[PDB]
Amino acid sequence: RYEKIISARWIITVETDGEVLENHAIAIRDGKIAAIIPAADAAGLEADERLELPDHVLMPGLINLHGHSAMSLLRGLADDKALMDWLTNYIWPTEGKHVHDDFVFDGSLLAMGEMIRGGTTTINDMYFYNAAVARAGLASGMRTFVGCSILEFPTNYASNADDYIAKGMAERSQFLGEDLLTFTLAPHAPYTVSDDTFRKVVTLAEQEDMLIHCHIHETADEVNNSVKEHGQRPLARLQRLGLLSPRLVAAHMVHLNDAEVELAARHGLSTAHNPASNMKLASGISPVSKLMDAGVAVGIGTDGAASNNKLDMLAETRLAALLAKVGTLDPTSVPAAAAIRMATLNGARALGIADKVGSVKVGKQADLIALDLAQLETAPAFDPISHVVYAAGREQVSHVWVKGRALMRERKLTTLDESDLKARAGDWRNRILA
Amino acid sequence: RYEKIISARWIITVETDGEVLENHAIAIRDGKIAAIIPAADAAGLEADERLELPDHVLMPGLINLHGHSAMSLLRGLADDKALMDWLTNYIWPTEGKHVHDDFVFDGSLLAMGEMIRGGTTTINDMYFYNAAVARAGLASGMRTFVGCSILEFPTNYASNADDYIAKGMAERSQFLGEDLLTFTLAPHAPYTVSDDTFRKVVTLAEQEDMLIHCHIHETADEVNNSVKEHGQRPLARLQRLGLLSPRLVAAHMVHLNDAEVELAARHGLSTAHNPASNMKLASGISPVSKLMDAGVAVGIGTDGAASNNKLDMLAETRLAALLAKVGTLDPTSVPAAAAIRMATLNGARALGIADKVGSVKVGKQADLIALDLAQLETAPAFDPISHVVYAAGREQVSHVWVKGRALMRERKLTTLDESDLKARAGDWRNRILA
Ligand SMILES: O=c1[nH]cnc2c1ncn2[C@@H]1O[C@H](CO)[C@@H](O)[C@H]1O
Ligand SMILES: O=c1[nH]cnc2c1ncn2[C@@H]1O[C@H](CO)[C@@H](O)[C@H]1O
Ligand SMILES: O=c1[nH]cnc2c1ncn2[C@@H]1O[C@H](CO)[C@@H](O)[C@H]1O
Ligand SMILES: O=c1[nH]cnc2c1ncn2[C@@H]1O[C@H](CO)[C@@H](O)[C@H]1O
Ligand SMILES: [Cl-]
Ligand SMILES: [Cl-]
Repeated sequence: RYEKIISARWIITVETDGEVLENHAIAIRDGKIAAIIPAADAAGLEADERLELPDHVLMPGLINLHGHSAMSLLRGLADDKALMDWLTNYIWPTEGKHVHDDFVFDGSLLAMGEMIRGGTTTINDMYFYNAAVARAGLASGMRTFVGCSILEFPTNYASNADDYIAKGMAERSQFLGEDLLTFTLAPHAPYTVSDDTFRKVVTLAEQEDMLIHCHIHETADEVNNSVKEHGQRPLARLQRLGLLSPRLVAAHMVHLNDAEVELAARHGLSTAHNPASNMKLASGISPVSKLMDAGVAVGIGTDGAASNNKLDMLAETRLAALLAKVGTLDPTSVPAAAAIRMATLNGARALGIADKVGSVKVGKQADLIALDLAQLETAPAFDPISHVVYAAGREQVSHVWVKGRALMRERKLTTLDESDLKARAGDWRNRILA
Repeated sequence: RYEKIISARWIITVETDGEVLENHAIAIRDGKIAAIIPAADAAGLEADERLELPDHVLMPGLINLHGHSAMSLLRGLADDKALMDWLTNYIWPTEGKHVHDDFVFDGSLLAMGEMIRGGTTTINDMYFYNAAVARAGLASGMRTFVGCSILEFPTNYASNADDYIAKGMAERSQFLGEDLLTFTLAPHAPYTVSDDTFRKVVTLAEQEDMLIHCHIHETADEVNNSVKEHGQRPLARLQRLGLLSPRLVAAHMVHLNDAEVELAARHGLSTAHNPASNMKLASGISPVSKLMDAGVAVGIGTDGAASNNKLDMLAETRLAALLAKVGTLDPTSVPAAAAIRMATLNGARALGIADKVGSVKVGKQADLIALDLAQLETAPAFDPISHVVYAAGREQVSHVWVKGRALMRERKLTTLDESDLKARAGDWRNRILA
């Protein structure tokens, strides 16, 4: 028997741009999409649960390809600074004061509540105290990628690059065989990681078959300083070190010349486009249309809540579409169908799981969300693809499933206690202002 | 006796950047802010109504300085086109088919429901069938500026420029002595209005003491074509015609050289910055920091729902702050306090009513909104100014007052029927797709 049959007014499949099924239903078995049928054929089938969603659009869950989830606890603490000043003089000192297992667990949980509330099903995270992020991920039920940050300087978490690596690998070993939990290696950035450390990461990632998650080409200063310090721009350096390959998720990728776009395409890396953070830190505009035209998977992330300051993937996807048009002065850059692809299927491609999630397709896992379009904000309900990108908001997501399992139903969180999340945030407000 | 005393956790006054009152209350009498006192002193005072808003921020209502409200009915019908193509081949033909009194009334009402829901208290509108916009404005209770559009070409509404003017003035005469309703003259744009029509508008606006509301310098094509057709860029032409003065609200103002920034400052015009529409139509980035540094009142508008596609002033204000930083590559451009000023006090300045609304100040009219910050999206609650701009969403506005009168309470609309609005939208969906 089917576990669930969910019928909706619209289904955006993301299998082909523009494809929207009307009055169809999704049958779910063993956590996967087992059938996609006219809703009329669905009552004749048996199911453990049945759900009718009139005036709702069903679509793949949104994939946040770049977050620092625990930074939810620092929301609004460090505005109006460019990247290096922001890290050096505000973020790193605050992180030195407050970041331990407790912070990371509490902050990750808070972030996950906010993400589920806005229709995010997968988070590609990157932080410290990775066992705490993993624990939070198993608790929330989100599809979770835990990025083990690697730096050269000592922190409360680890004393040197080898220690970040050893601790990440030790923590990874405590969460083996978890279908929805995946550890990655996350060397922080070209300007905080040495050639030797990058080589160790390449070797380890290859041996253990892990993704590499790294902030790359975020600022002009990073790129220009790299030439001075390493003799070439960061991408060329990383190519020399062996880092560019399909396992690499390159966050930001704001400052690129045309040769670097082709380099990315040839090595089959993916990028995470984080428009709010790129604007807020005054980093610049990633040439996402050029990357996508070259065949590169460009997903979308939010970055952390201290440089956004939302974890809202619908808002982030709209912003990607708007910024692409203003940056190219071409109104046909990133149409709504492409933006949805960025927020879903391209994220899955980046994470090496596009055969598993990212579209509404029989055989794929049921990572799905439903948006209630019967609100003034999305009225009249003409084209749901257009509305999802340009009009709908995080507040309209009504239901969230990961592998067929409900994480939210009629905006009630089913795996996390929303009151508990608010209380942890209030605790941290007191502790940080202390 | 006070009509209302509203106590809140935070009050953002907008009287000085950064000023936030904690645990204070606003006493309202005769539609105006009569006192701002510590909340402890408030129970000792008598009031017809008392309201406690723990974890809420109270602030001035948001002022949408540029809308085409009835276009709510066209939401998502015309994406991925640049301005002239969009108007010529999509918008104007659709407007020729569907726009009459009924469309404008229904569409304005729908827009007003969405605007109130997101904390907008004043709308500077610009459309056709102005008596219908006026009627909708009196119904909703919003502070409403009705912009009587003037074009040269015949439409269902009017046959020539003189007819747009005569009809607007006739309709204005039916709504005299309304405190919350103000008619303006709205010549459409430099490229749709002749020198003779502009002169008639200058003369009429002076005689009747009316504001002038006009789309100016929206695109590079407009500015370059003006030189060919009129011998000078549009602002210089309008200066020659007498249009630049404090009564002018110049919408868009995207393509400006430094001489035009100073011209604007010298004539004391204001601009409406409409970032989503400027990005979506691929028009460009208005140099709002330069204008503001020169002393020009720069407010924020949404434009119409077919080029946004939201009427969300919180989202529009965040976008203004983000776009300013990425466009100048200066993270200190448009800090959150300045963005709030743009969305409130600068709108009031533009509309010539900054002595009346736009800040929380004794003697001013009680155009106020309350946002519930006790949500995951704005947790932890550190600085409410930062959160309002970078984290809070339209869904968190709980209460709206215009002149002390509640237009929304705990997200229930008090002057409009939300079900009726949804039904009109559904009616129009059917009629437009027919
Ligand atoms: O946009 C960013 N660029 C570079 N570093 C960042 C950004 N956001 C957060 N972090 C920092 O990266 C570390 C986790 O890998 C943390 O120190 C976090 O504060
Ligand atoms: O555009 C794509 N379509 C399908 N799969 C893709 C695409 N790009 C990368 N992959 C990757 O190919 C493998 C088999 O599906 C998976 O690793 C998937 O992520
Ligand atoms: O961003 C814009 N620029 C120019 N015209 C516009 C824009 N948005 C809507 N209209 C058009 O202006 C008229 C009302 O004055 C309407 O025809 C409307 O469709
Ligand atoms: O920065 C300002 N502060 C106060 N009033 C202003 C400002 N700019 C323009 N006005 C205008 O001056 C008159 C008296 O207050 C009003 O017309 C108001 O809108
Ligand atoms: Cl080195
Ligand atoms: Cl002329």
